[PDB]
Amino acid sequence: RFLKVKNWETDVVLTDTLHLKSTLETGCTEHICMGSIMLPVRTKDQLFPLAKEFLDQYYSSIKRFGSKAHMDRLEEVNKEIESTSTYQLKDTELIYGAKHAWRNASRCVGRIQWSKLQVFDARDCTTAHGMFNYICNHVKYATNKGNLRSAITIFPQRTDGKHDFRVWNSQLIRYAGYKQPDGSTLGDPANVQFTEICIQQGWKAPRGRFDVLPLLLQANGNDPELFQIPPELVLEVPIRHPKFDWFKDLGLKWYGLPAVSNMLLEIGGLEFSACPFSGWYMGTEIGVRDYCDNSRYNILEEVAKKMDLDMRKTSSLWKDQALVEINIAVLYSFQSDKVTIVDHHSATESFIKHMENEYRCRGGCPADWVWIVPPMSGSITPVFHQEMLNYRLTPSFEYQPDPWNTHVWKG
Amino acid sequence: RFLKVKNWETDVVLTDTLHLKSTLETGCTEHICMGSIMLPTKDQLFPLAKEFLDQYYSSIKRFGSKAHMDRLEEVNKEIESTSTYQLKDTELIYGAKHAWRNASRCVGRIQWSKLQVFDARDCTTAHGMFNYICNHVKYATNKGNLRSAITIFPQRTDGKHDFRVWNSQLIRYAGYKQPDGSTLGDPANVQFTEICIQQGWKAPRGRFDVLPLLLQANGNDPELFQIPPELVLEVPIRHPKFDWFKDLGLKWYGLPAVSNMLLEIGGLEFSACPFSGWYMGTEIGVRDYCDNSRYNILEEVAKKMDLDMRKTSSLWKDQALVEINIAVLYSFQSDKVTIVDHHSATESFIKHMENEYRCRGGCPADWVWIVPPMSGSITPVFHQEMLNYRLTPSFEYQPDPWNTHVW
Ligand code: HEM
Ligand code: HEM
Ligand SMILES: CNCCN(C)c1cncc(CCc2cc(C)cc(N)n2)c1
Ligand SMILES: CNCCN(C)c1cncc(CCc2cc(C)cc(N)n2)c1
Ligand SMILES: C[C@H](O)[C@H](O)[C@H]1CNc2nc(N)[nH]c(=O)c2N1
Ligand SMILES: C[C@H](O)[C@H](O)[C@H]1CNc2nc(N)[nH]c(=O)c2N1
Ligand SMILES: [Zn+2]
Repeated sequence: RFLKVKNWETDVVLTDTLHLKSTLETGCTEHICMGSIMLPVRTKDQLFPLAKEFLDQYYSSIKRFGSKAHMDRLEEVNKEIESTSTYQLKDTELIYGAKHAWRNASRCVGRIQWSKLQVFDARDCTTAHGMFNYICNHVKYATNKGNLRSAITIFPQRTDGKHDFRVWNSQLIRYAGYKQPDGSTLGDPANVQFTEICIQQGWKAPRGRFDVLPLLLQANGNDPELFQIPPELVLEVPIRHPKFDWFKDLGLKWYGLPAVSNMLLEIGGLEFSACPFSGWYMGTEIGVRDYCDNSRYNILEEVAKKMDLDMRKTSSLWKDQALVEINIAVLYSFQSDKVTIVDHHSATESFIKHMENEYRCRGGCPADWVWIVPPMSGSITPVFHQEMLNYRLTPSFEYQPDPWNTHVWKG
Repeated sequence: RFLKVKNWETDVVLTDTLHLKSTLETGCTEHICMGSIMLPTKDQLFPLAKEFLDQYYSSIKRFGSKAHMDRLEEVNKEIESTSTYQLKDTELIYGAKHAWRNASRCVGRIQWSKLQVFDARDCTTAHGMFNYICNHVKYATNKGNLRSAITIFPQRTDGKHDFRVWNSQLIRYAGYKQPDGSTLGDPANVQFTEICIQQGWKAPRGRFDVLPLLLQANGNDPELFQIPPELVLEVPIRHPKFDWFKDLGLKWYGLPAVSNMLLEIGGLEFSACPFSGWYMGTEIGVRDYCDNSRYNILEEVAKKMDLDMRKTSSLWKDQALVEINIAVLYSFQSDKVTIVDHHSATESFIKHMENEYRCRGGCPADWVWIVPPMSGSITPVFHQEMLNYRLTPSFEYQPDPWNTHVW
């Protein structure tokens, strides 16, 4: 079966075959499209075909499909599953596996980078204190004094589901939020619940607008423990604007390192429930989403005020004007301080070249248009006009439940 | 079976039941989502009519009444003999409004019940079609106070006597390839203009030449008519601060009118059903003016504003975009031509959604089309989960007639 996608700006048409290897479910049916929906303990029986699918893919990628080494490896894994209910990945397989989960991550606009990923193997870790040290090391390697390097740290896989490793933070670096008695929020409103958990557990909150949260780390299904990332490892950028000198007096800054810590990495049927990964920011993530979402720092009004835009009617497009100035400021600031950042034009241009390449060498590139198109200036980026196919390839990153909802407290 | 949609800005969660009446297909499956793809008998007709009449009699609180049963009987009788049926005026009007109500790609559906329906089912020739359409254009234009309207020509019969308006919209600008290598006018319309010239049109060869109408009546070869110039309201584009903006010499038409869709009601197919509303500002300012395949004006504007165009990260494209959009809205508003900005329309749509969840049990919506083409996440629609599904009565894409027509 062949599927075509067209670009409506260039009329270029691509043909997808890779979707034939798709496995998990989309949420959609012939009667309903769920394309804008944010969120839609294996038996041995289910595991060996998953392991086999993975190993065939890995051995083909190294041009050793059907070799003695491939066959011996299938037999070795088969015997390990029947006798222990699970198996262990070789380091090479873990590396291939993590890079491909990135390659396959349909909501990721950054994928032109996928083969340049530093994989830190933390499967010998046994305590939360051990997790902290691996994470500190990840953060310092990835930050690299502003010359950011993509990386992932991989903690031990799930066993019976009662011994999970998990990073309770959604991202390694985030600012606290504090709900005041009058209903106003201090800091980042989206992190109030999690800030409360950290406080309950003993965090002494500075209670300012940009307090870096502590890590809360669970090893081997034990209760999580709190650690402060050393301030000196947390690189931050004060936000200023190249023409507007009052911009700095807004008191804004943001952290350099975007790091996701709440997703589950599936490789060959194994589940890596703690697998923090980091890259570098696209400017719109901070300047549009973190700063201007009504539920986040929500600074549009203040900025428009300072610009003396006409704010009596939306049709003056004052929000749009302020939005652009904030985003200019974020890119300017990061560039000035020599911290890696990409703009949304550059990033979406790179993505389209990446996509085209994948279609030629791979037969496809699953992509989620809803997530790929940036949240400002949509149609002046080339991905807006690009038809995309969304499907699920493994290896993959998946959502999992928040651990505070499911953890069994030992006390 | 029952599905939840969440708004991620407000936490409001709604429950959709209306999707269980979804009839036609999405193009998606459990293995693949095609959400971003632009274009995914007597026996067959009676169940479609029944489906429709049931919903109609339900809507006027007479379901299972005698007049309901009697109408069902009459239409069945009529299809059994004639292989088709006629809608009553009341049914036609309900049907047209509901096709708008069900239009998943339309952000302006808060207005759905306020649609003026012009019944042109008595029309027999192309000259008649022209007269009806001029009347629609004049009515809808209303000196700049725009009013929603549809005009409905005769339904498909054996499919060899289709009425069609070959034009995609009632009002569009010509495009012309130049020897110079470039394109004059609207580059999207080069092929259709050629058809018009091939059919006799004396082309002016300017940048904003309104195309003539090519009307096919009763499966006949299409004929050419020029909309009266004094009925095609246009707006010159200027900017409230940049005095140079007017020197780009831009204008656009006030009347957005789709003319290439098919209207399906109770299994009947209306292949010519031009409809019109009013513009949302981004449509012109973002798409018509700034698409690379369209008038593609960003570079010229940027230069006039003296921005640093050396690097993408100065956001010069973004800055020029916003000003072009501010100019569109100010120009329409100063001339007193109805226009809506993307903030206002999207707030309206979210109110409409809530209304439809509360009163109908849902609202089919295509997020990819609903979220505006600039400033997405500063509008409330961006944060709203939506389910897309196909209800009837509906507006559908149909093949372009130059591909289908046998001359
Ligand atoms: C190197 C530079 C990178 C850039 C510029 C980048 C860009 C992005 C952006 C802008 C998003 C959307 C974020 C949001 O709206 O919250 C995203 C999503 C994501 N990317 Fe990346 N990416 C990069 C690296 C990575 C790396 C290293 C990984 C994993 C190894 C990764 C995996 C993902 C995943 C899984 C998502 C989906 C997150 C979710 O569902 O919340 N990306 N990418
Ligand atoms: C009254 C003001 C109206 C507003 C502000 C409005 C707004 C919009 C907008 C912005 C689009 C997107 C167009 C594009 O990107 O090409 C759209 C699409 C559409 N609207 Fe409306 N609408 C209006 C009236 C109507 C009316 C009167 C009807 C039918 C009687 C209608 C049916 C549709 C349909 C079927 C589409 C999809 C067309 C396609 O696939 O190209 N709308 N609406
Ligand atoms: C729920 N999703 C939004 C999460 N969010 C507010 C957030 C906070 N802090 C950091 C990120 C990073 C998301 C991300 C991850 C990666 C690997 C790269 C990239 N450019 N951005 C996201
Ligand atoms: C080719 N895709 C459609 C965009 N396009 C080139 C176009 C040109 N001219 C007019 C329209 C009208 C779209 C429209 C229709 C209606 C009823 C209301 C509205 N606000 N916009 C569209
Ligand atoms: C590929 C993609 O579907 C295409 O560019 C769409 C995206 N969203 C859109 N949204 C609207 N309102 N109008 C459009 O023409 C498009 N084009
Ligand atoms: C409801 C909708 O799916 C939601 O607001 C999405 C839209 N697109 C997105 N795109 C990105 N990149 N990140 C997001 O958080 C979202 N949120
Ligand atoms: Zn879908």
